[PDB]
Amino acid sequence: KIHHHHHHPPEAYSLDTAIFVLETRDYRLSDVKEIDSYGDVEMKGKVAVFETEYGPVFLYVYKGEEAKKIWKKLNGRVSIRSVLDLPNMGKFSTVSNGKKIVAWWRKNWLFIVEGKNGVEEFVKHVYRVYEEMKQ
Repeated sequence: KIHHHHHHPPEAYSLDTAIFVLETRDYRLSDVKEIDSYGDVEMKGKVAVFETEYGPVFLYVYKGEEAKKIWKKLNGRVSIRSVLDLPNMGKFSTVSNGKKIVAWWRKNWLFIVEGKNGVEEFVKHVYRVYEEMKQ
Protein backbone atom coordinates (compact mmCIF):
# COMPACT_ATOMS: atom_id res chain seq x y z
CA LYS A 1 0.00 0.00 0.00
CA ILE A 2 1.27 3.49 -0.86
CA HIS A 3 -0.73 4.84 2.07
CA HIS A 4 -1.42 3.15 5.39
CA HIS A 5 -3.56 6.16 6.27
CA HIS A 6 -6.02 8.04 4.05
CA HIS A 7 -9.32 9.92 4.00
CA HIS A 8 -11.61 6.92 3.99
CA PRO A 9 -12.15 3.96 6.25
CA PRO A 10 -10.29 0.66 5.86
CA GLU A 11 -11.73 -1.58 3.16
CA ALA A 12 -13.32 -3.96 5.73
CA TYR A 13 -14.97 -1.20 7.79
CA SER A 14 -18.77 -1.00 8.21
CA LEU A 15 -20.59 1.71 6.30
CA ASP A 16 -22.71 2.38 9.39
CA THR A 17 -19.67 2.72 11.61
CA ALA A 18 -18.13 5.07 9.04
CA ILE A 19 -21.02 7.47 9.82
CA PHE A 20 -21.31 6.94 13.55
CA VAL A 21 -17.60 7.37 14.23
CA LEU A 22 -17.83 10.99 12.98
CA GLU A 23 -20.12 12.18 15.75
CA THR A 24 -18.66 14.53 18.41
CA ARG A 25 -20.16 17.12 20.73
CA ASP A 26 -19.70 19.65 17.84
CA TYR A 27 -21.02 17.35 15.06
CA ARG A 28 -24.28 15.83 16.33
CA LEU A 29 -26.01 13.18 14.26
CA SER A 30 -29.62 14.12 13.65
CA ASP A 31 -30.73 11.78 10.84
CA VAL A 32 -29.73 8.64 8.96
CA LYS A 33 -31.54 7.30 5.90
CA GLU A 34 -30.82 4.57 3.33
CA ILE A 35 -30.72 5.84 -0.25
CA ASP A 36 -30.76 4.30 -3.72
CA SER A 37 -29.61 7.44 -5.52
CA TYR A 38 -28.09 10.87 -5.31
CA GLY A 39 -30.40 12.83 -7.59
CA ASP A 40 -30.48 11.02 -10.91
CA VAL A 41 -27.36 8.93 -10.11
CA GLU A 42 -27.74 5.37 -8.81
CA MET A 43 -25.90 5.07 -5.52
CA LYS A 44 -26.92 2.50 -2.95
CA GLY A 45 -25.77 3.92 0.37
CA LYS A 46 -26.86 6.15 3.24
CA VAL A 47 -27.18 9.82 3.93
CA ALA A 48 -26.60 11.29 7.40
CA VAL A 49 -27.30 14.76 8.68
CA PHE A 50 -24.99 16.29 11.26
CA GLU A 51 -25.98 19.40 13.17
CA THR A 52 -23.00 21.74 13.43
CA GLU A 53 -22.46 25.29 14.61
CA TYR A 54 -22.61 26.28 10.92
CA GLY A 55 -25.98 24.55 10.39
CA PRO A 56 -26.86 21.11 9.05
CA VAL A 57 -24.35 19.25 6.89
CA PHE A 58 -25.26 16.20 4.79
CA LEU A 59 -22.95 13.24 4.36
CA TYR A 60 -23.67 10.66 1.65
CA VAL A 61 -21.77 7.41 1.87
CA TYR A 62 -21.35 4.48 -0.50
CA LYS A 63 -19.23 1.37 0.08
CA GLY A 64 -18.53 -0.99 -2.78
CA GLU A 65 -16.72 -1.94 -5.98
CA GLU A 66 -18.33 0.76 -8.11
CA ALA A 67 -17.14 3.87 -6.23
CA LYS A 68 -15.19 5.25 -9.20
CA LYS A 69 -18.00 4.60 -11.70
CA ILE A 70 -20.52 6.41 -9.50
CA TRP A 71 -18.18 9.30 -8.72
CA LYS A 72 -17.59 9.74 -12.44
CA LYS A 73 -21.37 9.73 -13.08
CA LEU A 74 -21.74 12.35 -10.31
CA ASN A 75 -18.98 14.49 -11.70
CA GLY A 76 -20.68 14.36 -15.14
CA ARG A 77 -24.18 15.32 -13.91
CA VAL A 78 -23.81 23.90 -11.31
CA SER A 79 -21.89 26.73 -12.92
CA ILE A 80 -18.46 26.11 -11.38
CA ARG A 81 -16.54 22.94 -10.69
CA SER A 82 -13.03 21.86 -9.63
CA VAL A 83 -12.02 18.27 -10.39
CA LEU A 84 -9.05 16.03 -9.50
CA ASP A 85 -9.47 12.80 -11.41
CA LEU A 86 -6.75 10.18 -10.99
CA PRO A 87 -6.86 6.49 -11.87
CA ASN A 88 -7.25 5.40 -8.27
CA MET A 89 -8.90 8.37 -6.61
CA GLY A 90 -10.85 11.50 -7.28
CA LYS A 91 -12.24 14.60 -5.67
CA PHE A 92 -14.48 17.38 -6.93
CA SER A 93 -15.86 20.54 -5.37
CA THR A 94 -18.77 22.56 -6.65
CA VAL A 95 -21.63 24.83 -5.64
CA SER A 96 -25.34 24.29 -6.37
CA ASN A 97 -28.01 26.85 -5.44
CA GLY A 98 -26.10 28.04 -2.39
CA LYS A 99 -24.88 24.64 -1.22
CA LYS A 100 -21.20 23.64 -1.33
CA ILE A 101 -20.69 20.04 -2.46
CA VAL A 102 -17.47 18.06 -2.07
CA ALA A 103 -17.33 14.47 -3.34
CA TRP A 104 -14.41 12.03 -3.28
CA TRP A 105 -13.68 8.36 -3.89
CA ARG A 106 -10.83 6.00 -3.15
CA LYS A 107 -10.64 2.22 -2.90
CA ASN A 108 -14.18 0.95 -2.08
CA TRP A 109 -15.55 4.24 -0.67
CA LEU A 110 -17.36 7.27 -2.06
CA PHE A 111 -18.35 10.28 0.10
CA ILE A 112 -20.32 13.39 -0.67
CA VAL A 113 -20.55 16.27 1.79
CA GLU A 114 -23.06 19.03 1.12
CA GLY A 115 -24.45 22.00 2.97
CA LYS A 116 -25.08 25.73 2.93
CA ASN A 117 -22.38 26.36 5.52
CA GLY A 118 -19.59 24.50 7.25
CA VAL A 119 -18.86 21.99 4.47
CA GLU A 120 -15.07 22.55 4.32
CA GLU A 121 -14.81 22.33 8.14
CA PHE A 122 -16.84 19.11 8.21
CA VAL A 123 -14.77 17.59 5.37
CA LYS A 124 -11.58 18.36 7.32
CA HIS A 125 -13.13 16.65 10.36
CA VAL A 126 -13.96 13.57 8.26
CA TYR A 127 -10.40 13.57 6.88
CA ARG A 128 -8.90 13.76 10.38
CA VAL A 129 -11.06 10.94 11.81
CA TYR A 130 -10.40 8.57 8.90
CA GLU A 131 -6.70 9.44 8.65
CA GLU A 132 -6.12 8.02 12.15
CA MET A 133 -7.39 4.60 11.05
CA LYS A 134 -4.97 1.98 9.80
CA GLN A 135 -5.68 0.82 6.24
